[PDB]
Amino acid sequence: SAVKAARYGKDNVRVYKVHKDEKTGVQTVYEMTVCVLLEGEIETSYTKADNSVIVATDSIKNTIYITAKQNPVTPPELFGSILGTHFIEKYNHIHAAHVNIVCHRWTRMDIDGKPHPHSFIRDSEEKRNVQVDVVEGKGIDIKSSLSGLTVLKSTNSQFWGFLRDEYTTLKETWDRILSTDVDATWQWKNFSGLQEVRSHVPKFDATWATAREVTLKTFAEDNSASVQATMYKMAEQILARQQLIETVEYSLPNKHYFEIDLSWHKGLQNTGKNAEVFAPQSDPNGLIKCTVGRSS
Amino acid sequence: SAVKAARYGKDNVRVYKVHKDEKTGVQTVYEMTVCVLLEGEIETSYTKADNSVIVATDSIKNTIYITAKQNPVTPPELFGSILGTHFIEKYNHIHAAHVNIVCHRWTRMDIDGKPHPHSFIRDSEEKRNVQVDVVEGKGIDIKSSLSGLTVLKSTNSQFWGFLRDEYTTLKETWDRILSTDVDATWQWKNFSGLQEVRSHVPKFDATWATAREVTLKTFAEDNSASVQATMYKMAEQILARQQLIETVEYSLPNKHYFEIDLSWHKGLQNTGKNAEVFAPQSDPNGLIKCTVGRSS
Amino acid sequence: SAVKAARYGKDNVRVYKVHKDEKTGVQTVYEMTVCVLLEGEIETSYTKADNSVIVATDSIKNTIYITAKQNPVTPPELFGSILGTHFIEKYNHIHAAHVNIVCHRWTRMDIDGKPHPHSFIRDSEEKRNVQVDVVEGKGIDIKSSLSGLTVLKSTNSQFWGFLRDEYTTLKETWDRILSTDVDATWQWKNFSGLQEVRSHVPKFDATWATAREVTLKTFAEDNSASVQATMYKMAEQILARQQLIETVEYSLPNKHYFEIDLSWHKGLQNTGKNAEVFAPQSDPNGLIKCTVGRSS
Amino acid sequence: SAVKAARYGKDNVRVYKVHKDEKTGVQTVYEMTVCVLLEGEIETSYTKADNSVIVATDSIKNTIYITAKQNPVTPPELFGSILGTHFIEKYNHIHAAHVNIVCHRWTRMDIDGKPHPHSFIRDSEEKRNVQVDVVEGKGIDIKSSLSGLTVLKSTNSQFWGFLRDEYTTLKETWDRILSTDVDATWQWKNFSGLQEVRSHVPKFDATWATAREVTLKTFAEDNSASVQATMYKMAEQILARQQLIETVEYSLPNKHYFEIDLSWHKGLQNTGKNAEVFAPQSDPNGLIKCTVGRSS
Ligand SMILES: O=c1[nH]c(=O)c2nn[nH]c2[nH]1
Ligand SMILES: O=c1[nH]c(=O)c2nn[nH]c2[nH]1
Ligand SMILES: O=c1[nH]c(=O)c2nn[nH]c2[nH]1
Ligand SMILES: O=c1[nH]c(=O)c2nn[nH]c2[nH]1
Ligand SMILES: [Kr]
Ligand SMILES: [Kr]
Ligand SMILES: [Kr]
Ligand SMILES: [Kr]
Ligand SMILES: [Kr]
Ligand SMILES: [Kr]
Ligand SMILES: [Kr]
Ligand SMILES: [Kr]
Ligand SMILES: [Kr]
Ligand SMILES: [Kr]
Ligand SMILES: [Kr]
Ligand SMILES: [Kr]
Ligand code: NA
Ligand code: NA
Ligand code: NA
Ligand code: NA
Repeated sequence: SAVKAARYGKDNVRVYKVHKDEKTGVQTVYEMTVCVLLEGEIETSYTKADNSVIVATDSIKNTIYITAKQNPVTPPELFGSILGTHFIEKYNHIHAAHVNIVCHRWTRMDIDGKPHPHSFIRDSEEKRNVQVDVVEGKGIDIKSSLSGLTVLKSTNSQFWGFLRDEYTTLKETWDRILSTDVDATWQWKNFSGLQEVRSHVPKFDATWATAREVTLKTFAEDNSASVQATMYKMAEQILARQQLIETVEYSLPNKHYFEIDLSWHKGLQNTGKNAEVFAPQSDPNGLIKCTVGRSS
Repeated sequence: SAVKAARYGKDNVRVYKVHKDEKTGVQTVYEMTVCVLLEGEIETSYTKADNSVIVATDSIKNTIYITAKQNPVTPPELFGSILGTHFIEKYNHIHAAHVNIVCHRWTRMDIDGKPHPHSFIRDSEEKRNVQVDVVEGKGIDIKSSLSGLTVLKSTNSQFWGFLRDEYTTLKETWDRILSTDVDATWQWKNFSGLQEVRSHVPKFDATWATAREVTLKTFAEDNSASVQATMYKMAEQILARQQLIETVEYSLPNKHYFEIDLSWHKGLQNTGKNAEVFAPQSDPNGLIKCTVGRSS
Repeated sequence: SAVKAARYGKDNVRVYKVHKDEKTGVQTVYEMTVCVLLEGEIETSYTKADNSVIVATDSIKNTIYITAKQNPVTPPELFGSILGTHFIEKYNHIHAAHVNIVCHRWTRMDIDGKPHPHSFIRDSEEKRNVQVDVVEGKGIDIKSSLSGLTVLKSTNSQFWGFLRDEYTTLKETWDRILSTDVDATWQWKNFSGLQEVRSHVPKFDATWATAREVTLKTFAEDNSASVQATMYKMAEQILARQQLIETVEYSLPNKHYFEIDLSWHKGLQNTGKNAEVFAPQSDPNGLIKCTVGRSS
Repeated sequence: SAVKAARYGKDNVRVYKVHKDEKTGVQTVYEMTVCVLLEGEIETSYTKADNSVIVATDSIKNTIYITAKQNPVTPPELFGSILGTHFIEKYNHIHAAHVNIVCHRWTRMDIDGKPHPHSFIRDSEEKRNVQVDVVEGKGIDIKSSLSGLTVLKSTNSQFWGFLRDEYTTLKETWDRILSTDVDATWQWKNFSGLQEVRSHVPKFDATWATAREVTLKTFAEDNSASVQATMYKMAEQILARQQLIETVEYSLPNKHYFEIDLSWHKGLQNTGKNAEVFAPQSDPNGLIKCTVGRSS
């Protein structure tokens, strides 16, 4: 036998950082969960009990905290790039660092219509994420995403004209509920290293904001033919707005809301145009995925 | 042996309802999870296999949907009261109905600064809940709550002057992080029946909004001596603002954010006044509870 | 305003303990999650910012670990009783201690048919729990439970003869699936204090084993008329077998498995006697509860 | 813009099947969760609102149930292969089917030492899984796995001789707790189609049983130098025992159990040889991964 692939490190490292403006009193907080996995000349830790090649996972955890102390933690694309670059530069035998960051929302509270200097609310479980792959001699591959953005529209969704055969029971509809949890990922052009990531820093927050705005406005305004057709419109608009993105990927559940026929009970009309009360379905769910890139 | 207590019914009944203004095109959505448990002369279903006394749980589920079709689902205090009253009135041998409702957030989207007529976002996992106990001959007992309201303040929290003995290691602090998930419950005066609940309908949404506003403003502005002292201030303000509330209860975790001593590493200063990077603790957590009522 | 009730402490305290027989090499592990909440003359921590009456939650956490070091952690009824008694005896102004323990399974591995001396498997998420209320001058109230015991039987469950009216759609059945997650609680006679709990120590493990055995054998062998009728049989048998139990409570979901009519597809027969493939329903679920005590 | 990748289908399809031996009365149950995602000439559903190329996700769900009615659901490698083959054969324009199956445990109950004919227990949340990729013209790629197998050993784990630099605080240890949740995957040789999968049917259950037995025995008996070194031993043994496996992958968290220094309290000794009480850590966790194949 031989090791064909290996990576190891620390997962689920919770990190908070505060910035304090001593002049204004305004404080700003950042909270994330971090995973760092390393690759390199480590096969003998697996095959020969050679721990000399292991940077302990506990040490990786200490390094995450030290890196957060000494560097900006925002945008997360930069933090990830700094952290991954640290490992491949510090350790000769470490050749790749895989950094995953989940950013948790801490939105400043408005109290009596004024932003509060040091109080925050978790206004949803929506996340901003990065996957940063720092590979010695191959640069830095960044995927940026938003996830857990839960939305519903009560009309202006349709689904008709699909294939009908002996496996088909679904009725065509010209007016349904559409609800999803948005997972949207944009894949950056390969960066040569940390300097090139630093040169694009303003683009990270701006592209996240664009992706979010395009997703919400497209969902709200598209008279949707299908999840497929609506998600493609979001992806093509994000690509048009950031030339430094190669691809946009959506992964969208179709969280079904079923009509309830109540006609058995006193002739109550609760279907088609009279549909008022629905049964949200926990499972199963449609799952629709696309990766969109630029045409030849 | 004998049955000392019994209740049975349907849990985890997901319900959506849409209101459509045909004149403006504006649609409004409501989504909840409902549990209805019945009590009454049902002991023989347990002791004698006598199913004649059972209103099937499936029938209870149908009744929830039919009730939502025929009645307002808001405020949830009213919906619960209607649903519970239905069971004790319809079935001679059913003497109590216990209705628990969790309301899920569907906040109207603003698109290009204008409220969208039929698109919604789940802006957090914060819930609005009710527990409605409809008891034949004893009226309607309502507890209203907000839950899952996750907040953090980065300063203006203290914890000193607590008991110190041979079990104590905790350092006194004059400046810490305070973060919690707010569970706040207000217990209404007993209502004689559904008519009295209907007579107070406007008070339900207003008291929820007051409870939420008092919680946020008190959390943000109190230079907190303890979770205990801050939560008591919230409870006393809500009681002062709604005479139809008998008690206010808070249940608050103290979600600890620990300082990280980095002085072992190149003399980095990250404690006390220099504390910037913290380790959020998933467990354990403080848990602080109060029920506040009006003084003799 | 005034404090009507208050309790505070530490929740989600994870504890592991190992016993090592130095003579045989056999090691035995115990793992739990502990919550301790205290009550007493603590209202001024809430009303006056008086932290002098607070035994810090951090100190409560230290005390749990110290208590586990100095005392047996099994049976959990004893551990809870020791821990709660410690707080009301040590602190004059603490008058009650509420101790909740969840015990996690670590079952010794059999390797090549021989019990391994120091290797363990989590053979399910079933828990053994206690709720121990130690109240100064009123003794020790213990509820013992098993929870998360997930079972299914594929026949020998029925449900017919229930009430049928204009809300009823459910078909009577003489052969269905029954599946549940068992939550069973036995309430002990009040104990005068820790000495009386110690005097009954062997009864705790034996009564848990009896409750589990009665639940499994009754579920497997009862040709069930209803969840109600089967759970009552379990409760009455446990009461008959331990005179030191006052009540037995079950809380049982009816985790529905729905037939799937496939007759629309090539006349496939998959209902009634031909039912082979079913759709397990995640929600809603029946919820059936009983408390059984001894007859007058 | 253009579609670079697309797949869509139904996720979280819960399926139960019962086998009834009419001669012995013995019933056997199977329960799974299924996801089927299709690929093919479907880009115009995304780009042109052309639903004619969509096999509705609802139809995919019906097909899963119909396939379970007409075919064995065990081993899951076979079921997945049948289901995926159905889609690429039935629909000319569908060129790949991605089938993921999670199998839930329903272990026959022993009542008074005899196997019960129709009663079952969920004896843990451990899963048996498959990922079956059926690709028109490229055959069937199967990954088989076990997951959620939670184990702990109380000694005979070590971790010393790792890299020590200015980021390192971890103490070397010659005797620690090791606990993990096992995720083990074996990748089969490519199969040409469904006939070749059928020709290997007995190997699927046998290889799962081998993987499980090797994992447990290796964990229990290895005096472990590291997670890395122990997992490699498991992988090399599974490869040696099934020539039809190309690779074995483990993904293992190191679920840390920390010593608790109690020496501040009455000089209690609870570290090193005297360590009895530990604090299980929920996060962070080490995460160790290997893919092992056969040497050149
Ligand atoms: O938007 C949709 N896409 C699909 O592919 C589909 N299948 N069923 N319903 C559906 N809705
Ligand atoms: O606000 C607090 N209350 C307490 O009771 C406590 N105990 N430790 N820390 C604490 N913080
Ligand atoms: O066992 C059952 N009890 C009930 O009360 C019930 N209601 N629907 N199905 C049921 N099954
Ligand atoms: O088994 C281990 N492997 C590692 O890579 C490691 N790092 N810290 N502790 C560890 N334990
Ligand atoms: Kr952070
Ligand atoms: Kr969408
Ligand atoms: Kr963008
Ligand atoms: Kr609703
Ligand atoms: Kr608070
Ligand atoms: Kr209020
Ligand atoms: Kr323990
Ligand atoms: Kr039961
Ligand atoms: Kr018992
Ligand atoms: Kr199945
Ligand atoms: Kr391991
Ligand atoms: Kr194997
Ligand atoms: Na390197
Ligand atoms: Na009645
Ligand atoms: Na006392
Ligand atoms: Na095809």
